[PDB]
Amino acid sequence: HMKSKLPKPVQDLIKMIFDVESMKKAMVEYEIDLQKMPLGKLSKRQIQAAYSILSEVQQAVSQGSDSQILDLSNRFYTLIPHDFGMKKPPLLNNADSVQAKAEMLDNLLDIEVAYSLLRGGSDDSSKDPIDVNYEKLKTDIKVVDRDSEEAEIIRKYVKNTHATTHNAYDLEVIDIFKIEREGECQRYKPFKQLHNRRLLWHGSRTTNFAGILSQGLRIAPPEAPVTGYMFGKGIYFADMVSKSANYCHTSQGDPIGLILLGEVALGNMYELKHASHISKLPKGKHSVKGLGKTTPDPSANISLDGVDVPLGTGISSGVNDTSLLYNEYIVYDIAQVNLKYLLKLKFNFKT
Ligand SMILES: CCCN1CCN(C(=O)c2cc(Cn3c(=O)[nH]c(=O)c4ccccc43)ccc2F)CC1=O
Repeated sequence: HMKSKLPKPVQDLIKMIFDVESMKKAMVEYEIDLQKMPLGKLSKRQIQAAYSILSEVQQAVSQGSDSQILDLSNRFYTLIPHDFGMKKPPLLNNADSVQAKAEMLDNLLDIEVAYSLLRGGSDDSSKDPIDVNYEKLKTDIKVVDRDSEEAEIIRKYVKNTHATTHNAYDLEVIDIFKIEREGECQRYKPFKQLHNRRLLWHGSRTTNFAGILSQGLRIAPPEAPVTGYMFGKGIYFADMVSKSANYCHTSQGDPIGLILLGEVALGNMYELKHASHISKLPKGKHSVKGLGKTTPDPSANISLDGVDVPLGTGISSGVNDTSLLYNEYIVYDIAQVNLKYLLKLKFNFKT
């Protein structure tokens, strides 16, 4: 084939995110039986139906029996086959079970998008599959120059906001990409001048990124159990890089991760200390801020293309009896996010 003119960093990004074996590896990490639910038999209606049963399990837990729970639990495993041999699988009888399974289904949604791009489309041997898969993302991806100002600011954001409690690893930035999802700037127009626009982190596993770049960061569907998400069903960001980087789920056996920086239109924040599984914001609010005990030093906020970058070292916020060690930001309308960068990260595990 004609060999692809894309920058090498862009080619390795495309290799990573469309890797079929990585998708499978993620699935067996969630204890899915690939013999019964292979990557190709995954579909949206199966994932949604599973979400609903998980909403049934949520209902039965909120009103307290291991007798009547058993039936709902089994119905879940019926829709998403798990790898337990001749079994009796573990009972899904608590809030932790619901959170953990909702998170798995979130990932399956993104994996199904990635695989549907791969199996949709055309076959032409004379094109480099790298170029072919790139086009499927409908996302302009450029390499940001190491010596630019934007690169310096980004590396400082990474350098300054790694929490002491996440010190089992550190981060080097391998590549910085500037990204522009088709139509996202247009979608963002209503919020582009809103106050309190902040450049924030969103980490995810590499097997979700094809989904993210083609479909954007998204709201979990109606069927998903609201109780599975600490501040309900929205799009979550952090101001501490390590808090987001934990969601990459890197390890000693695959240490390269991907993390986003999005411009988030937060406006009037509904400030919370503890879990609130809301399905709408109070009138007049545009976002939830989950209040951390620690925050980037607000005096070291810097501006990048008119957007605040909270890149100060972590200090005490002053908030007292909070569930959150660090800040968290949630929006509930997809149009409040404009994705700006994508970093490839090297994780040095010190353990
Ligand atoms: C439903 C499609 C896939 N999906 C999964 C849900 N989602 C989220 O942003 C989300 C993400 C998380 C977990 N999470 C996360 O995965 N990455 C983060 O950087 C993060 C930062 C602060 C708090 C949570 C974070 C929890 C609940 C969520 F709703 C956006 C999203 O598009």
